[PDB]
Amino acid sequence: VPTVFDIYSRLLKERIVFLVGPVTDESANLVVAQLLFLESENPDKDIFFYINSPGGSVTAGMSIYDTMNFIKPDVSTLCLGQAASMGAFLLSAGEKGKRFALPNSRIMIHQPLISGGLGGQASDIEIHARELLKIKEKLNRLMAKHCDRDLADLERDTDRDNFMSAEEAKEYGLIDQILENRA
Amino acid sequence: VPTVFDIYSRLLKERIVFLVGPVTDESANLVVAQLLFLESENPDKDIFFYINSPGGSVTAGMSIYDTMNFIKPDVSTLCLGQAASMGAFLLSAGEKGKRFALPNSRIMIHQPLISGGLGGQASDIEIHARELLKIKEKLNRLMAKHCDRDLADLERDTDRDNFMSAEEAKEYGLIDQILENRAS
Amino acid sequence: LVPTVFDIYSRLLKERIVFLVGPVTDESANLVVAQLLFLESENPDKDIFFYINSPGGSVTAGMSIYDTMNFIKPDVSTLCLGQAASMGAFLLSAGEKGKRFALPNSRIMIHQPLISGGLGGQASDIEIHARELLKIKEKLNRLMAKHCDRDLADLERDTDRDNFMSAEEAKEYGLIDQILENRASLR
Amino acid sequence: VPTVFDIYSRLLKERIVFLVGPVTDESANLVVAQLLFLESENPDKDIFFYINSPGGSVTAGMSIYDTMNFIKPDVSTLCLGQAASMGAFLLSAGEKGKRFALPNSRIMIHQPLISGGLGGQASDIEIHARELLKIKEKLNRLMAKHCDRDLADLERDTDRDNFMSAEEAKEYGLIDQILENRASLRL
Amino acid sequence: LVPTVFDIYSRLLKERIVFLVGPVTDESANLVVAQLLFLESENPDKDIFFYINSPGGSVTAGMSIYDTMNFIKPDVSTLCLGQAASMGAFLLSAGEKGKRFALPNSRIMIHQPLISGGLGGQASDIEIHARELLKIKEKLNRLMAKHCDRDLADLERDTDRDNFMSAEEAKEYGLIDQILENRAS
Amino acid sequence: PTVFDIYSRLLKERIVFLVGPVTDESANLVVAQLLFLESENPDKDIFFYINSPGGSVTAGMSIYDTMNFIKPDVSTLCLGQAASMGAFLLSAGEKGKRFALPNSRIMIHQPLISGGLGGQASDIEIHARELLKIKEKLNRLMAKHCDRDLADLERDTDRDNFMSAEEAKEYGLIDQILENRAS
Amino acid sequence: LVPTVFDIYSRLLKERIVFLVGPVTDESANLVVAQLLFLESENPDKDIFFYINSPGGSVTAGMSIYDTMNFIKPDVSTLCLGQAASMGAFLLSAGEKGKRFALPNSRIMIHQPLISGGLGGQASDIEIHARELLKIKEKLNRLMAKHCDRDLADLERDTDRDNFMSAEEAKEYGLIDQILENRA
Amino acid sequence: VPTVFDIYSRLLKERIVFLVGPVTDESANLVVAQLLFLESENPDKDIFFYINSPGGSVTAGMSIYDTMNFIKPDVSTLCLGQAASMGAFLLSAGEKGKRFALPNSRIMIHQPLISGGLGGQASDIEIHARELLKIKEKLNRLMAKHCDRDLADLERDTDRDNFMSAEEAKEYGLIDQILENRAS
Amino acid sequence: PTVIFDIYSRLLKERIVFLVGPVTDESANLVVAQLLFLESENPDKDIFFYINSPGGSVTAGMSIYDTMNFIKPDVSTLCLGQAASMGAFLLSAGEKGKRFALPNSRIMIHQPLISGGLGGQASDIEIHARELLKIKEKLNRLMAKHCDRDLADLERDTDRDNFMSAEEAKEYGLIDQILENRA
Amino acid sequence: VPTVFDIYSRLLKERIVFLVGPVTDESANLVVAQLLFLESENPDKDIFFYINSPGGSVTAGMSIYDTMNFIKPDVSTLCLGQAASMGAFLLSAGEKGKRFALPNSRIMIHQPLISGGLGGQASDIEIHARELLKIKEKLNRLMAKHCDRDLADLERDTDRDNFMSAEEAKEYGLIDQILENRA
Amino acid sequence: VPTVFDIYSRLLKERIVFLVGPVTDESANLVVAQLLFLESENPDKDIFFYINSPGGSVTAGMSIYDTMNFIKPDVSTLCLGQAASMGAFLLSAGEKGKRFALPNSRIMIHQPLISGGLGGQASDIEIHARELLKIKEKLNRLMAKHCDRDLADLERDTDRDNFMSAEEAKEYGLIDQILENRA
Ligand SMILES: [K+]
Ligand SMILES: [K+]
Ligand SMILES: [K+]
Ligand SMILES: [K+]
Ligand SMILES: [K+]
Ligand SMILES: [K+]
Ligand SMILES: [K+]
Ligand SMILES: [K+]
Ligand SMILES: [K+]
Ligand SMILES: [K+]
Ligand SMILES: [K+]
Repeated sequence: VPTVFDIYSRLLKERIVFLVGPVTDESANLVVAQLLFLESENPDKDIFFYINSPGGSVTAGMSIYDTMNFIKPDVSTLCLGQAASMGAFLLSAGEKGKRFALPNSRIMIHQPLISGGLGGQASDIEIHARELLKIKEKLNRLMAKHCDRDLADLERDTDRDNFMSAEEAKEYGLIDQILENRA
Repeated sequence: VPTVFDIYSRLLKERIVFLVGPVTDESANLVVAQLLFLESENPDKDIFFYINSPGGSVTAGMSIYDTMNFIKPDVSTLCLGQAASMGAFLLSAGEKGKRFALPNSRIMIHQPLISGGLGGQASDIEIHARELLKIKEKLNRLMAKHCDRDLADLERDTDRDNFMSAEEAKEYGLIDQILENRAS
Repeated sequence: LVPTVFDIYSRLLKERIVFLVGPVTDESANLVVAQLLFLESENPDKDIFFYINSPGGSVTAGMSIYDTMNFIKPDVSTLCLGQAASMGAFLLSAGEKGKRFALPNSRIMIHQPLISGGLGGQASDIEIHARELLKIKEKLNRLMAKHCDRDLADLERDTDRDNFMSAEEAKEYGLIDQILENRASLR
Repeated sequence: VPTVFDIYSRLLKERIVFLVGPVTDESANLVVAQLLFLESENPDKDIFFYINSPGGSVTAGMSIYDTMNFIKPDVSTLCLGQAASMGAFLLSAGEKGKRFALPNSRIMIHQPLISGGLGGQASDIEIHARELLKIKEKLNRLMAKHCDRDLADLERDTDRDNFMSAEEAKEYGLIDQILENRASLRL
Repeated sequence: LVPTVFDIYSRLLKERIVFLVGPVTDESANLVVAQLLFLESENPDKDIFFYINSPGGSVTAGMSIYDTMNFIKPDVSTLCLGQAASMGAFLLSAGEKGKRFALPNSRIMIHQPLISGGLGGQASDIEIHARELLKIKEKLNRLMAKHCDRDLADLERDTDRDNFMSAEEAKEYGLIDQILENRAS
Repeated sequence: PTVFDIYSRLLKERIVFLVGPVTDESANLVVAQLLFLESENPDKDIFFYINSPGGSVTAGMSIYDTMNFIKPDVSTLCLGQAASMGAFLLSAGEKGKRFALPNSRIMIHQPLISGGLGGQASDIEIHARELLKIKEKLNRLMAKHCDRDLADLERDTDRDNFMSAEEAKEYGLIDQILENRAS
Repeated sequence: LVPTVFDIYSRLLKERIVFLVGPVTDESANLVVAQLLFLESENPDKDIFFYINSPGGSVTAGMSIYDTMNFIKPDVSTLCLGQAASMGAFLLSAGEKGKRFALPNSRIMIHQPLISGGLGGQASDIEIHARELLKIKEKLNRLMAKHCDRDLADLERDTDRDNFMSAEEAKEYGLIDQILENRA
Repeated sequence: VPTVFDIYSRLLKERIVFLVGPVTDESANLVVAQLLFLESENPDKDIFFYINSPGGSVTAGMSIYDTMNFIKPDVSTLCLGQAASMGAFLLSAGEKGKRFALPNSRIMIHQPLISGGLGGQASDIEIHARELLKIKEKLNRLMAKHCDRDLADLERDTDRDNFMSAEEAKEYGLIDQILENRAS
Repeated sequence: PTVIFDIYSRLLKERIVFLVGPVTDESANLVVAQLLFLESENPDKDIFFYINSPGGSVTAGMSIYDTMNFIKPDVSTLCLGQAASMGAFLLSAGEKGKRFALPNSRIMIHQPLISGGLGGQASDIEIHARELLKIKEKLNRLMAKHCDRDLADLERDTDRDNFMSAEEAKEYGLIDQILENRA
Repeated sequence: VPTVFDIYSRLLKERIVFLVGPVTDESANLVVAQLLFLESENPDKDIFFYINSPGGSVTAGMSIYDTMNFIKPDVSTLCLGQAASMGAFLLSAGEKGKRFALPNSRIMIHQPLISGGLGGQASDIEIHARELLKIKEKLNRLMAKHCDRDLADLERDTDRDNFMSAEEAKEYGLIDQILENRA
Repeated sequence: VPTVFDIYSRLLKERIVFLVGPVTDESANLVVAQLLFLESENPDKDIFFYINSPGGSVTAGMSIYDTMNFIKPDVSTLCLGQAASMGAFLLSAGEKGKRFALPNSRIMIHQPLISGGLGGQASDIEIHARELLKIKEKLNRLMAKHCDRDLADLERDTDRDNFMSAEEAKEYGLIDQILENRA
């Protein structure tokens, strides 16, 4: 990572925060720390949250989400490359009016998926299956609010992988505008 | 597996069938085949099903269970060593009055357990969780019938691993008699 | 590991019992095919009893059994013990209508095709296999609707995700004809 | 990790301490180190302990817990993402009145679970089993005190995994308030 | 693991049934050859029934079967059950003209050669093997065109990528002669 | 070799071997032979040769209960070693007919779990209680075999307790040491 | 591992040189994105020089670079050294027209998408991803024809299998503008 | 690790030294180094040795032990989380009157345990077994001294894993006081 | 190969029994089984025990040794290739006057060797160390009897690996005669 | 890393650049970066390119090659240890008159060889085989120019591994001089 | 490693050098470097060599040894934890009068043992065996000198692992004093 301060610290001075690659507890909390830092520095200026991510941990994603809503500054979001699953959730969670994507950005939404497995007694599996259903509806309810859409639409549209171009994500109500250039 | 015909084939002549170790499709179906053969040889004579098993695949176990109930001969069961989970299920499914255990046998019952995992979309996990709940109730319903007990008792008593001595397994209704030796 | 009585399975073959146990593979499928052809050669006039306890497996391997069941003269009667899932359920439902059975606690499950591993190569190649996979899905829903005397749309709906059935539900759906409880019956 | 002091060293100036991911000897003692440092800097000002953790080592968690109660400053806790198991324990252990959660936080409590193994003579397994029961009761007693509930309630409610929304954790007595934004602080 | 009646496969061999099942290797191919030679020896005039359920495999192993089929006096009739892909499809189409069949739900697939992991060595060595692979590719397209009574240009066009065919499509192409639903055609 | 193989031939002389770790398969093979020999002649003695370090408790119990269940006297002979469940089965031979060759090694001890107990504390409690029941059951049965007190067995099996053939005789685990057919 | 003079790459960054070397990954691509945004912030009026030696990589990762190249005000001039293949060649061809270069012995290669690993799931899921892969394939061909000022049909033809081009062929093809032999 | 001078070094200014995790040659010698350093900076002020450790190498633990006793300053000990095996030995080795534990600390003592195996000729195994007995006796004698207890008690009480709460450890004589807060 | 019987079955007719390679429970009990069977065939005729072995499990070896002394037939031993450790023990255990070696045989004796290792509690290590020394002493005592030498001779000569030619072995008391051919 | 600035950074002040070990994209680009840097510092002073390398990626090598020819300063090359394949190519690409080797340096040239394989359809394999032949011709053509030798000679002399002493490399036209010391 | 300067650099200011863990080429040469550095800093002041080591490479150990004797400053040694094999050799090599141990130190001496194995032609095995015997003899000669004891005594006392307490080591002549505290 080049020095100019390193490049990401330098862009952090312009209130740029990056989310890149898989969302983990660590990648997410680093984002949380930067958001808290920028608010501390100036609680009134917008923050620009750049997202290129296939998603990842739900709880990790929520920590970012709740922080975006908790802090005073508006968090504007920009998708480059892709925003899939939790990536798309966060992209859409940006301050309404300030959710953007670059022209060839890819957005994808879907229902939760467990990689690996559920292992234990039937009683335990029942408890975790019920929790997974609450997570699924919870995510559909929040996502519908972000998109100003009916919940029933989100349930229908996330049953399987739903790929959207930037215009489709805009029309869906997931982002507000496509930016081609600063004009 | 020493010759005398191997030892197990020789014992098959005496209408003895063994279930030893994990219940798998292959081990279960080998039992089914032996049950059908003995019925073919003589549909009226009792079959002696010796069980020493920690259990295994539920559907593999059901194939034995359904074959035991379908064939004409009485299937007598004997627990030696242990009968746990599907093993105990099969032990308890032997012809009423003809379910036995040796004095130091271990019986154990419990609710279904998935080793490994449920992996995929939530929709699939919901489907498979519901199927699992169905299996759990079905097994409790069938087990309560075998033991001549309340459904609620089996539900209570299989929530966690429940180990029973031969005498406790008798008291519960899981077997009919403890055999110390051929003398009664 | 197999008792001699002939080995036990060769012995039951004398009674025209044929087993399909575990994953359906080329080798396991062709072994079934061979037993079908053998029993036909021995006596084309007698029924064959095809016992199925299987989670399925290879679709083409399964097809080789299916077409063989339809090709030979003897009625191939099917019986589910333990389970018949996917290609296993397909074969069960493909038994001579009127002679498709299940034991009471059998589990049947049907669903659309699923690929193990993956498709890797150029987009062109992937397009082709995807297009092919879609045909398989369609063909199987068609054949399955015929087996069940059900409308195609019903099968499409009911196979989108894993669909577990008890023997009675499988009977109601039209996959089997009878549930067998015990031997005490028709001589 | 971005520099501004690195970002975490920077937030430490504001008496923010993070617990992120599994609780290990090393991750827990780093928390311990920071708590003692903040106390040294100013023994009278509140410390803000932000927790996003699935839990981990009980003895590692206990080192943090005992340090939280030991130092002069109030340790305020905030759950973001999740607080499960020992994570949930530590969240509930914050100074009463200053335990918070973000709205979509996930909280979970349960009895101790150990795997890997218990290996040895029966005598050794007996000693460790009795100790495990001792640990189980201790944690339930401490948790009941944190939640202002009867011990019997905690025993019932941790027998299997018990997931709580932020609101439920509040009703339970595990946290005091749910914060949506900086205008949310009440009581 | 194989029932006794002789074993099941030996029993079917008395009826001149020969199986090719699964991947074509030197050992699986030579077993077919041994059986072909044996059945010729038992009776050089009666047809042989070659059942193919195969995804293909080794080209040289497949060729040993092919040359043997053409070398012996008896007609070799072929039947696809399940699938005949790649070299499997080649052998299916190589059956005696008029005697090539498929069951209704059989799958046929043809394509150009695909090479083992990789080829490794000096550029000179690589050139020699690439030339050979090109000679192999054309050779197979030509023989296949003959089997199907088709133009070489068509086989070249139709095998550039994986080409899946139903039994009827394989019939229309000229790869097999008839589809057998049951013992009646 | 192939004399029939050698073990089948000796089975005709009513010799049954237990060699190596006691597993479900090895134990049940022993059980089948016992039942076979009883079926051939329920009244003549069976000779059970044991060279074993022990193994599965439940597998061992299937042998033990079969030995007591069948009509024939089961005579036991230790060669090489009989440890743990191996020693248990040895001591279980028909009283008066339990033997060891002179340089046999006998060892007794309390149960030990290899690998681990893994799960919830409730489950671990359940299995710890079961293992303790096994420990006591085996000490009582061993006390009966040896005509010794339960308290002695508890004391003498706390750790690995190695015994010579003479020590094993004095303890009451075997009846006689055989050096050759005379004696 | 990296000489200091500030490290060597930070040093060349002062001359507005940004490197893309090796596989294009999310992290390697976004580091480029960071450097583009930084240089713009330092001087929105001066050219940026993007040196590419890459076999390609993630399509989405590449687009993030691509869209950022087009979004920022400074002209992003591109230079191929060693090679630019697949997404590497795409990015090379995306440089500001008139300022796309290659060194004389550079290798360019273009082709249709290739799938890493495999497709795993239900036929429904497989259909969705194949339809998506086909969209990407057409999208890339359309953009590439535009970069090269060529007909859409030409790129479709010329990318069906691996297509190697020398510097001159890439120039003739319209992928680059000039070949640089010597600084003088 | 947080900078403030990094956090652990910062606490070193307050004469706080940590032992965390398994005792190894490297982790033990780092503690020895800090102890020697603190003595050199000020030989007259107490050192605070915070212990959260399951134990580890005996000789490594002994290098820490002998250094605690060698240096002029009092080494006060505090258990947080746990002190087991060599960890408990070191905890109990703090200057008498200055050994503490936090309330929910877990303390455990036992006899030596060998990892891996003893392998070689019987002559060599004899030598190493004799050495292990001296090690065992030596540690029980040193522990009996630390705890103001009879040697006979330590031998009996370390035969198998012996778990203690902080209060039980105070009562046993392993530590002097339990600290709940800065007031205790 | 088969001969009219596998080749080893055929030689059993000659009353030839082989021990070849490492002595394990399974290999040792297969020898035991052959000895017992040859005794039942004819308790009066000599058995010829051919040993080519590096040794192995002490208990497994002792099962062979005790069986050799137990059965009625004389057991002649012949070393071909090598007889080392328990191999050498069994060789020197042949009926006195009837222990042989071929001319280029390698014989080696030493003290017990544990490859692997004592792990666990110091109490347990002490028990097993005590046991090892007993085994060490008993083997030296028995070997001294075999060789018609005193215990101290054997202690000294087994402290480390001690290789012997056939002739040295004879001089030592370990075998009776070297056989060049069938003279 | 010995510090003085690490040692290599310090030598970069002397306009010394090293190529050591396998030529990879990263190691080659590091060289490219250093060449561009030195040119920026002083476009008129010679650069000294020290090579100890068995070769590696051809496209990686070409990026160095083209950079050496593109920049204004003369790039002098020195072989120490060895220069084989792409290493030898780069050594011979130094400014004519300024290509050197130390007395016991090893040079080796050869035709391209593929590590791993050509795997895919025959169509894809034909494409890549043709390209390999183009690479082979281009490298022989460039090498003949560097060496001032006939194309037919390089084709001949690289059919198999061709090892050269420093003197042989000089005679061949691959380098200009052998340096024993600064005199 | 904490900062104060890392902790070990800080103690170097007090002329403390550590040998901790296995002696390797790298760990030994780091000791050599510090010994040379402390000597250059002040050739007249004592150096304090703290040893906690189980030994290791013989040639690596010798590099420390010869350096200790080569440099002008006295190298005082202190054992903490353990000094075994080469560790004990180096401890015993401290300036006479200045070799110390902490009270619960463990000292161990023994003859050379080979890591891995000796593998190759018989000729090569002979060469390396001869070499190992010279090393064994030299190590015993030097150790005899350090300890002011007869060579024959060291030969006897190193034949197998020889464990010593601090007092036994003082008595043996391996160290000069036991330090309980700075008194
Ligand atoms: K906000
Ligand atoms: K029945
Ligand atoms: K039919
Ligand atoms: K506090
Ligand atoms: K022919
Ligand atoms: K009996
Ligand atoms: K631009
Ligand atoms: K002190
Ligand atoms: K004898
Ligand atoms: K130049
Ligand atoms: K000196």
